[PDB]
Amino acid sequence: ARLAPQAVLTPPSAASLFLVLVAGDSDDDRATVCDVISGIDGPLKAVGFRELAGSLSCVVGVGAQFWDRVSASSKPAHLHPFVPLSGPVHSAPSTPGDLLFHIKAARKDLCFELGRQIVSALGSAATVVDEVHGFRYFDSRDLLGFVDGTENPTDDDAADSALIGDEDPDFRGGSYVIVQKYLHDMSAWNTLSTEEQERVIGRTKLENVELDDDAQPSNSHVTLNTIVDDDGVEHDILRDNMAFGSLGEAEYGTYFIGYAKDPAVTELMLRRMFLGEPPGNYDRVLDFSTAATGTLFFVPSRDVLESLG
Amino acid sequence: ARLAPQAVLTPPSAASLFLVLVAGDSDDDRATVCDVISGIDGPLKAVGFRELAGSLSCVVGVGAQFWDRVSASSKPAHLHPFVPLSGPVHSAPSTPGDLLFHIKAARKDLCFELGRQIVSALGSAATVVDEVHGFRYFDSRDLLGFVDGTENPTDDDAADSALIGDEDPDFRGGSYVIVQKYLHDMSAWNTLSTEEQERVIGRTKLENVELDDDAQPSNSHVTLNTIVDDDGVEHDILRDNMAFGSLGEAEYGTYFIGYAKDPAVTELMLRRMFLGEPPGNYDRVLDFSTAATGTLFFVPSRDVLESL
Amino acid sequence: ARLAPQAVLTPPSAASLFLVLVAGDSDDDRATVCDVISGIDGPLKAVGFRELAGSLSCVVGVGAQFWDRVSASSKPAHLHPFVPLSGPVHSAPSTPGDLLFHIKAARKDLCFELGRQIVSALGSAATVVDEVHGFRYFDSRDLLGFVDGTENPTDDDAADSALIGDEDPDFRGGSYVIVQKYLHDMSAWNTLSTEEQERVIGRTKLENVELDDDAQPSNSHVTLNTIVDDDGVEHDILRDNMAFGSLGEAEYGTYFIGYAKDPAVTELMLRRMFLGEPPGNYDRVLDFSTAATGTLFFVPSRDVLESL
Amino acid sequence: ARLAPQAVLTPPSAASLFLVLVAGDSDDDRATVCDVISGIDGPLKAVGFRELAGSLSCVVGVGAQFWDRVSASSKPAHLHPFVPLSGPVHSAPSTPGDLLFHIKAARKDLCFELGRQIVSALGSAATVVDEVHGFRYFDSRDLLGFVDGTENPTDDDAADSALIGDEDPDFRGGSYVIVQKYLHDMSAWNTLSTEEQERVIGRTKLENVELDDDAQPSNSHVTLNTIVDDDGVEHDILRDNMAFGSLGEAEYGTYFIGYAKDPAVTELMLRRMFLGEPPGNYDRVLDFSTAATGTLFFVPSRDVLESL
Amino acid sequence: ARLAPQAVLTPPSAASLFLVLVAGDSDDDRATVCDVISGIDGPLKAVGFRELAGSLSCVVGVGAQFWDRVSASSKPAHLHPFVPLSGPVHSAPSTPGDLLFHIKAARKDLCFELGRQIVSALGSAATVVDEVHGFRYFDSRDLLGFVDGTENPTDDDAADSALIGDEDPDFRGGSYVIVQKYLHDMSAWNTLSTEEQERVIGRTKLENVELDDDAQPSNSHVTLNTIVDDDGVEHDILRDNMAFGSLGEAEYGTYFIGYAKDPAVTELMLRRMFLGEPPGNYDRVLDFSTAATGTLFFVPSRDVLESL
Amino acid sequence: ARLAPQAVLTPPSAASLFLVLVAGDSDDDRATVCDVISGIDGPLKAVGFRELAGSLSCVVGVGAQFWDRVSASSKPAHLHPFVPLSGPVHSAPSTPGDLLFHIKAARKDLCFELGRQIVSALGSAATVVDEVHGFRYFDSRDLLGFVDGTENPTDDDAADSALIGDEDPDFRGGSYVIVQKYLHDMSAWNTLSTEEQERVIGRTKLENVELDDDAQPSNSHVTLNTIVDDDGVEHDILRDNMAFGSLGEAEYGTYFIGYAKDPAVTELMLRRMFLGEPPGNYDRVLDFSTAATGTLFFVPSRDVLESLG
Ligand code: HEM
Ligand code: HEM
Ligand code: HEM
Ligand code: HEM
Repeated sequence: ARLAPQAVLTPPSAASLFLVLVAGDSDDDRATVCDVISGIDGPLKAVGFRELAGSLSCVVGVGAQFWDRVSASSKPAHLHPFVPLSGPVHSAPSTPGDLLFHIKAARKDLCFELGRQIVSALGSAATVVDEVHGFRYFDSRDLLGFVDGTENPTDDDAADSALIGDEDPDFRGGSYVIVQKYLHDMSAWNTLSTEEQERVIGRTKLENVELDDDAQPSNSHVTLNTIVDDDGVEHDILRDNMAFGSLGEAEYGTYFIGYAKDPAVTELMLRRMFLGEPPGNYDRVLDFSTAATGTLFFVPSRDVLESLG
Repeated sequence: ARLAPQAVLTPPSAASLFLVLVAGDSDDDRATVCDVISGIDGPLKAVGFRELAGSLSCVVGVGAQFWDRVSASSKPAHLHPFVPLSGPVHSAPSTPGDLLFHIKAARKDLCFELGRQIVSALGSAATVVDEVHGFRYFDSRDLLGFVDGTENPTDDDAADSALIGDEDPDFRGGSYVIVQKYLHDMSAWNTLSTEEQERVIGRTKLENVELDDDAQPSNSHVTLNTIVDDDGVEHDILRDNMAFGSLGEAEYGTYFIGYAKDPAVTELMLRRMFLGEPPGNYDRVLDFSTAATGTLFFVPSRDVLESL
Repeated sequence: ARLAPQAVLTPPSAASLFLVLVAGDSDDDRATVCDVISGIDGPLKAVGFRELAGSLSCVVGVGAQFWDRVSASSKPAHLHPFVPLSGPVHSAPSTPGDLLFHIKAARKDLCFELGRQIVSALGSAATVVDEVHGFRYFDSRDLLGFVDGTENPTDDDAADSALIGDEDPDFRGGSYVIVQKYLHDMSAWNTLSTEEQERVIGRTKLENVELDDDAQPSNSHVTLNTIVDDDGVEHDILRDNMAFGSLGEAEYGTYFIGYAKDPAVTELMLRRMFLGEPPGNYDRVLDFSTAATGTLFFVPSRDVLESL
Repeated sequence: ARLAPQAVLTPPSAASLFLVLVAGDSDDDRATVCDVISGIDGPLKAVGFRELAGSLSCVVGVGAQFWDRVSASSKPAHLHPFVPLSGPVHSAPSTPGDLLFHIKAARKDLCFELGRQIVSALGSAATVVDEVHGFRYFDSRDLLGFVDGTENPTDDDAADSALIGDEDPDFRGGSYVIVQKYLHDMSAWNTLSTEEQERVIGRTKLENVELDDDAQPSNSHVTLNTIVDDDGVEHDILRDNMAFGSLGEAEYGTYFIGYAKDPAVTELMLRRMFLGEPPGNYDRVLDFSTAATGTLFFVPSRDVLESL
Repeated sequence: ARLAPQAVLTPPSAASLFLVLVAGDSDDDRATVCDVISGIDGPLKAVGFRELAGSLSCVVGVGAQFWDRVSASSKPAHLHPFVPLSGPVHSAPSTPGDLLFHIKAARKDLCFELGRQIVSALGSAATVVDEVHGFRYFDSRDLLGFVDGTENPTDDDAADSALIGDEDPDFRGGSYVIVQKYLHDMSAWNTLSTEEQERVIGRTKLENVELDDDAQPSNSHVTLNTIVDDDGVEHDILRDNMAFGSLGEAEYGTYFIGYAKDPAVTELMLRRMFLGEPPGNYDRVLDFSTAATGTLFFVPSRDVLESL
Repeated sequence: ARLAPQAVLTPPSAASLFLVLVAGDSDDDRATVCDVISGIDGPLKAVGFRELAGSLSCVVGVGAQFWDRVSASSKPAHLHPFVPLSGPVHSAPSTPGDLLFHIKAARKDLCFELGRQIVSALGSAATVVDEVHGFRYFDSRDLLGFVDGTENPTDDDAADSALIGDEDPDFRGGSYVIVQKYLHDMSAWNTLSTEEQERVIGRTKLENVELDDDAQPSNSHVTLNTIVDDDGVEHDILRDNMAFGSLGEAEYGTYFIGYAKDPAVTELMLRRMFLGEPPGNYDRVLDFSTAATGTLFFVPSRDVLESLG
C-alpha cells in the first residue's frame, strides 16, 4: 500500500511517531485542520518518496468531538470519546485529543520529517498534547522483554478485524483506533521471576510460545484479551505497539495502539483487563504498567478523509 | 501474505526446511496431530513475528491415508498416495508420509526454530521420517549448476496453476504437493561436457537461456516436463526446489517439491520423465539423479486446515 | 508483481534501461520481432529469476505503424504516432520507434543482461535507435536537483490512471506510454537562484514541498501539468523518470517516460508545457531542457502481447 | 574497531545517544561510578554482541572536577572545565557534567539498551543531567538542511587530529571532547534565501560544495572554524554531530560533539565563532542556533579507563 | 582481512562449516593433503571472490600427529593431541583428527561450496570424520537460549589472546585451536527455571548481563572459565561457537571452538569445567551437554602454511 | 580507508567510473589541473560523505608527460608512457592521457556525481578522452562469463604488490597503474564450447576453479600472466577490472586496470600475452578481445598528490 494515507494494515516497522493534537476552538482553526488532514497525501509523498523503499505511512485519526465540527450529519456508527475505566487499583483515564497521526517508517528521519511538515502546516490551529517516538526493540519485543504483537491477525484476517465493512457502508474501509501510553515500573517487574512474568503475560518469555491451556492462568494478559462472543466467533484487534522511553526521567514505556472495525471489541478487552473476568480477576500487566493517556479516534478511509470540508 | 500458513504462492527463499512425518496409529496421536496442525498459525507467528521482515512461511501437507483418519466425510477430488514408477532404467519409489511441513524463511534459524516447535508439540504422536535443510546456491542454481526454477509460473499464472478452483469448490485455495528427495552422482555429471549437460536439461548452463526449437532434444528435461493438452493449452506446476547436501556422506541433492491444482499434471511429468515419451525416451537427468523419497500430500486452504 | 511482462505499476528502481527500436521492412523481420516480444516472458525469467528478490521488470511498447503491420485486425482506441509540438520557444520532436523496452531492476547487470538477450534474439530484424541507462540520483532526484516523481499516483490511483479499463475492453490491462529524452543546459540552470528554480518547478528544492497556492506561478511545471476536467476531477499520469548522462559529452539528462490509460492526458500536459496555458505562458523547465526524442507506444496487456 | 570502549575514531552511525551525568558527593558514589566506567566493556559487549554487525560503540568522558576525585595522582595536560564564552551577541554557557557516555549504533534499540544498563548500574551514584537521542537525517544532514560532517578528518588524519600522542605519553590514546546541545530558530532560518544560508555556512546547500575562496565570507562558519598555525599547518577536530528534536516542544537541534588531541583547537574554533575573527565578526550560525549546554571531558584510553 | 586463509581474528558470521578429517597413511596422501592445504588460498578465493562482500574465511588446523608427517624438523612449542578428561560425573573424549577446516561466511552456499571444493581436491587422500553446519541463532544465542560469545576478546585483546607472539617466534601469527561437538539434553535443560539456568551459566538469560559478584555461583560456567594467574593477570580464548542440529535425530548442539596462543589456557578451562574447582565443583553446563568429539589443532600462520 | 584519495587497495565495488583526460597546453591549464588533483579530497568528501557507508573512493593517476610539467626534478623511478606492443595479429596501442580518475562506489550516482564535480572544476583546462562506466556483472564476472579478479592479492600481499616501497623512498605509498579498454567479439567467443573457453582462460567457467597443471595450456591467460623471476619469487599485480557496454553500438567490454609497485611486472605480463612465451605462444583471450586504449599513470601517495605545485 505504497505512500497512501490511512493504510491501517501496514506490517510492523523499525520506527514510529505518535502525535496527538487538540484543535483550536475557532472556525479558521477548524478549516486549517481540515485542509491539512484532507490533503495529508501531500506531505506523505513529499517526505516518503525520497526513500526508494517507500516504507513511510501515515494514519490520520479524528476524535468524536472534532468529527462533529467537521461532519455534523454524517457519522460513523460507533464514534464516541474514549470510555474511561476505574478499577480498585488501576484506571484507564480518558485524555484529550482531536487528531491522531500514527506515522511509521523504516527510519527515524522519515517519521520526524513528516511530523515536522504536518506540525508546520497546522501552525496555531492545533497543539501537540502527546508525542511518542516509538522504536523496535530487539526481536519485536517490548520493554517488559516479551515479544509484543505475535498474535496480530494478518492479511484477510487483519482486514476483517480492523476495517469497517457492510455494517456501516458509508464508512467502509475506515477503522477505530484507541491509544494508551503505558509507563512501566521496571524495578517491580524485575522482582518477578521469568516464570511469574510468563504467567502474567500468558506466553514464554524468550521463545514467545503460548502457555498450554492447563497452565494458562484465567487472569493472564492473553486469556483476558481473548474475545469469543456467544455464537463462538473470535473477535480480534490489530495492534502496532512500540517501545519508547527516556533514561533520564526513568520512563520505560509501551505505546498501545489498537485498530478495530468496532471499538466495542477493544473496549471489552480493556474492561476485561481493568475490571476482571470473573470481576476482580484483572490483568496483572497493569500491576507493572500505568496508562497515562486514553483517546479514541475514527480513522476515515482515504475517500472519506479527502472529502472533509 | 505475511505469517499465514498454507501460503503456497510464496517467492523463493534463502533457506528451507522440508519435514516429512508419519503419525501414530493411536487415537491420542490422531488428536494431538490434529491440534498441532489445525493451530499451525500459532507456532508460525510465535517464530516469524520475531523477524521484522516476516519472511517465515509454512505449508502443511496431509497424506491421503492420514486425511482419512481425520476428515472421513469429506475428501478432495484427487487425493491419493504417490503413484510409484517403474521405468526402463530408472524408478521412482513411493515412500511413507502422513504430514509435510514445507518451511521457508530468509534465515536458517527461523526455519530450525519453527521445525523445533512443531516437532516438540507433536511429541510421541508422530515421527520424523525425512528431514531436509534446503539452501539457495549462488544465483538460484541447483547442485548440477543450472538455474533451477526459472520457468515457474508467477502471480496470476501461479494461482491458476497451483490452487484448487471452481472445479472442486469445497477445497478452493488448496493444492496438491509432491516431494522427491533426489541424490546426484556428481562424478558422473562431471564427466559430461557443459554442452552435453545443456542437452540433458534443455537450457544453456551459465546464461539460463532455453535452447532453440531446432536444437532442443526430444528427451531434454524441459521437453519432457512441458505439458500441452489436446486444445493447445499448457499446464504448469509451481516448484520450490532447493539444494542440500553432506560433504562427509558425499550427498549432493536437489529437493524436488511441486504444487498443482491437480496432481495429474505432476504425475504425467513424472511419467514422461521416468517412462519416456515416446516410451523408452526418458529424462537423462535421471541418469545422474536418484529419487530417495516420493510422497504426495494435499495442501488444505487455511480455512479447511483450521477446521479439524 | 514478480517477473511478469507488462507490469506497468512497478515502484521506482535503482536502475533502468530504455531501449527504442525500429523494425525491418521484411515479413521475416516482422515475424522475428513478433516472436520475441510475444515470448518476452522467457528472457525476463531467464535473467530475472537469477536474483533472489526478483526485482527485474520489462514493459514492451509497440508504435502505431508497427502495430498495424501485426494487428490490422483490431486497434486500441488511442494508438497513433507521437504528435510533434511547435511552441513559441521550444519544440517537441516526433522521432522513430516501433518497439520500446522499459526495463527496471535493483541492479544494472540485470537490466543490461536482459537488454543483451533481447537484442541478440532480435538480431537483424531490428535496430536500436535510442538507448538510455537510467540511474537513481540521491534521494529520488533528477539532475536538476529536485525530487522527481513525488506526486505519482500509487496503488489504486496508479491502476486507475494508467491501465485501460471498461472504456476499451478489448485492450483492458494495457496502457499508453510516451518517452522523451531530455538533455539539460546545466550552466544556465545554475545561474538561477534556488528560489527561481523553485518557481520554475513548483516545489521547494531540498524539502520537496509544494509551493503554496498563492506563491505558485501560473507557468510553473506543476501548474501546467495539473489536468482537471470540467467536473472537477483530476487526471494523473504515471511517470518512471530516471537520470542519465555522459560526463565527456557534457550530457546531463532526464529520461521522461509517462504511462496513462488515455494518452490525451499526457499529450495535453505536453501541449500546455510547450505551447503554454494561456498560449505563450509555457513551462520554464523547457528553457533548461531539450527533448531529443519523442515517441508514443501502446503497451499491450500480457494476454494481448502473448497472442501477437 | 569492534565492541571496544573509547573508540573515538568510529565512522558516523544511524543513531546515537548522548548522556551527561553528575556524580554524587559521597566516596561511595565515587566508587560506584569508578566501578561502572572502568568496567564499561561489560555492558558494551552484553548489548553489542547481540547484533551480528557489532556496530555498538561507547566513549566515556570524565570532567575535570570528577577526574581530580579519582586521579589526583596524575592529570592529562589539558583537562580543565569548559570555558564559558561571552560574545557581543551570543554566549556559550558552561554547564555541569562529570561523566559523558557517547554511544553510537546502527539501531536505536542498541543505544537505548546500553544506556539503560549503564544508568541502572550507576543507580543513585549519579544523575542524568542531559540526554539526547541523535539520529541521521537524510544524506548526512543537520536540521538546517546542510550536509554536516563533510570535512571530518578520516583514517590517519583522524588519529593525528583526535588522539593524544608523544606530547603527553602518560595518556596516549586518549582524547578530549566538547559537547554543546544546540537548539535552532527554524522560522528565522527559513526567512533566509538558500544563497544567504550558503554564505552563513560556507558551502552550497544541496550539493555540499565548498564556496570558492573569493565568494567565502570572512565570517562564514567554515572560515571561522579553519585553524592554521604559523607554520601553515591546519589543525582539525573530529565531530560526530547528530540531529535531534521534539515536535511538540518545537525543539529542532544539532548536538555538537568534537574530539581533539588538544582541546585548545576546539576552544579556539569556539572563540572565533562566538567572539568573531576579527573581534565582532562572529559566526552567523549562532544567529539561528543557541547552545543550551557546554561541557568538556577527558576521554581516557581503554588502558587508563580500565585502571581508574 | 579479505579472502586470506588462517584469519583467526574474524568476527561472528551467519553460517559456519566445521570439517574434521583424517589423512591416509600412504605417502601420496601425505603429499596431496600437503598440496591442498598449502594452496588453500586458491579455493578460498575461487569461492569467496564470487561474493561482493568477501565474507568467506577458512582457518586450517593441523593435528599434532599429521604435523609430524609433514614438518618433522620444526614444531610449535605446545602442539600435542587433545588431552582427554575423566571427571567425577562427566568426561571429555579425545577423538581423531588430522585436519580442521573452520569455514565462515555470510551465506551457507559459500561455506558448502568451499567445503565441496576442499573435499573434492583431497579425494581419497583423506576422509571426513566430523562435519558440522553451524548457524547463527537469533541474537547470537546458543540452543540453550543464552547469548553465546559475549565476553570474547576483540581487536588488540583478541590478537594478544589468540596469536602466537615473541614467545615462539618461528610460529608467530599462528594459534592453537580446540574443538568439541556438544550435544544437549533439551528436556532436562527445560526442567530448570530461567533462574536456575542463569546460575549454571553465570549471566542473565534474556538480557545477557553478568551476575553480581555476590550472586555468582563458584561453579557457574563463567566462574569456572575465568582464568587469572598468580600476578593477577587474566587469560582469555577466542571462541567462534555456533549452533547446529537435526530435528529427526533430536540433536541440538553447540559446536565449541576455541583459539589461544597457548592451549594450556584452554586446557585449564576444560579441567576446571570437567574436574571442578575445588575438585568435584564442576560446570553444571556439563549436566545438560555432552562432548561427542575433542580434538586439538595447530593453526599455522599463512606463511608457515604455504610452505609445506 | 574511508574517503581518502589514492586508496589503491580498495576491495571490489558494484559501480566504477574511469575517466581519462588530456590537460591543456597552457600554464593556466597546468595550474588549474594541479589545484584540482591536489585538492581532490574536497569533492571526494563533498560527495562521499552523503552515503553513510562511505564506499566512495577516487584514485588519481598522472601521466609521464604531465608529471614533467608539474614536478620537473623529482620523479618516480619508473614513470614513462605506456609501451605499445605489436604482435602479428593483435596489438596493444599507446593512447593519450595525462590524468586518470579511477572512481569506485556502491552506487552509480556517487561515481557520477564525483565525476561531474571533478569535470566541472577542471573546466577548459582538460578534456575527457575516455570515459567508462563500469558495473559488477553477476557473481564478479566479466562479459566473457568468467569470474574476473579471483587471484588478486589481498591485505599485506596487495600492499606488497601494488605500492612503492624502499626501492624508491621518495614516492613510497604510490603505485603505477595501466589501463586498457578491451572490446569483445561476443559472436566469435560464443562459437567456442565452454571447455575451449576454459582452456583459453585457465580456470573452469561456472565454478571458477584453476585448471590442474597437467590440463593447463602453456598459452592460457592464467599461465601467461603468472610471473616468477629467476630467484623463484612470484610477482603479482592488483586488478580492478569491470564490465561495461552499449547494446545499441554492440560494445561488450572489459576495462582492464592493474596496479603494481613497478610497471615492469605489468609490462612483462602484457608482452607474454601479446608476444607469447615461447614467442608466438600468445594469449587467446586476445582473439576475442581488442584493446582500444593503453595508458600508464603514476599514482602518487596522498602526501605527494597534495604537494603538487
Ligand atoms: C502495557 C501495555 C501492554 C503490554 C506490555 C502488552 C503486551 C502483550 C504481549 C507481550 C502479548 C503477547 C504476544 C502478542 O502480541 O500476541 C500481548 C497480546 C495481546 N494484547 Fe497486549 N499488551 C499491552 C496492552 C494491551 C491492551 C491495552 C490491550 C487491549 C485493549 C491489549 C491487547 C492484546 C491482545 C488482543 C493480544 C493478543 C491476545 C491473543 O489473542 O493471544 N494489550 N500483549
Ligand atoms: C533431480 C531433480 C531435478 C532437477 C535437478 C531439475 C532441474 C531443472 C532445471 C535446471 C530446470 C530449468 C530451469 C527451470 O525452468 O526451472 C527445470 C525445469 C523444470 N522441471 Fe525440473 N528438475 C528436477 C526434477 C523435476 C521433477 C521430478 C519434475 C516433475 C515432477 C520437474 C519439473 C520441471 C518443470 C515443469 C520445469 C519447467 C519446464 C518448462 O516449461 O520449461 N523437475 N528443472
Ligand atoms: C556446551 C558447550 C558450551 C556452551 C553451551 C557454552 C555457553 C556459554 C555462554 C552462554 C557463555 C556466556 C556468554 C559469553 O561470554 O560468551 C559462555 C562463556 C564462556 N565460555 Fe562457554 N560454553 C560452552 C563450552 C565451553 C568450553 C568447552 C569452554 C572452554 C574450553 C568454554 C569457555 C568459555 C569462556 C572462556 C567464556 C567467557 C567467560 C568470561 O570471562 O566471562 N565454553 N559460554
Ligand atoms: C580482455 C581483457 C581481460 C580479461 C577478459 C581477463 C580475464 C581474466 C580472468 C577471467 C582471470 C581468472 C580469474 C582471476 O582474475 O584470477 C584473469 C586472471 C588474471 N589476469 Fe586477466 N583478463 C584480461 C586482461 C588482462 C591483462 C591485460 C592483464 C595483464 C596486464 C591481465 C592479468 C591477469 C592476471 C595477473 C591474472 C591472475 C593470474 C594468476 O596469477 O592466476 N588480465 N584474467
